[PDB]
Amino acid sequence: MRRYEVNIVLNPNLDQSQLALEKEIIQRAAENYGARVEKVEELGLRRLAYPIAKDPQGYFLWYQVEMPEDRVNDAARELRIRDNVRRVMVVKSQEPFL
Repeated sequence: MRRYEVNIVLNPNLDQSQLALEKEIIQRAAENYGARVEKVEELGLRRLAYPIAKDPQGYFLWYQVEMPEDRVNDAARELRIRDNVRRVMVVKSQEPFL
């Protein structure tokens, strides 16, 4: 098993209600690949390094998880193709939250 930090950028035009639903779905999708979600955090609106879908902004979500390294890529794929997800970045944890 390995601990990873999952950075998700969502459509900045969603409202509180829709964000909550995407946030839940994403968590259930992750758990579906054998991941245990240790922490979730909504970072909010940020200015992207570069526009995605003609949008220079994005709503950032963050997850800390532990899961089989073998299923990570598959999970990233399913996430990358969701309509409201603009960017997915998975990195090995360096200083995990307690």
